[PDB]
Amino acid sequence: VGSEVSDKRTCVSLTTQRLPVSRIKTYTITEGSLRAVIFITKRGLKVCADPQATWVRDVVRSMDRKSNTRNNMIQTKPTGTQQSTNTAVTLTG
Repeated sequence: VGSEVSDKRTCVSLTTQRLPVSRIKTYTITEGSLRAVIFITKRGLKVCADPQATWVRDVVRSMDRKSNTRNNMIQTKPTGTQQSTNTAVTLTG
């Protein structure tokens, strides 16, 4: 009827809704216990699906092209640190 988490982050079930890539924007596939394919739509609705589906793998292939130059064709440059060394050796005598 009404309450919190009406959409959630991940999704609800696994597939069950073959959405057209045209209706999808970007996708996210995990390797962890999740190991699920997340499909994000231009509407902001993200759903998960099993990568065991060929139709999914097929759509995933396109999805890349759909969000080839939009998904995140960038990689910020974080900071690190630095290092150095010294020596000391003079002729003998």
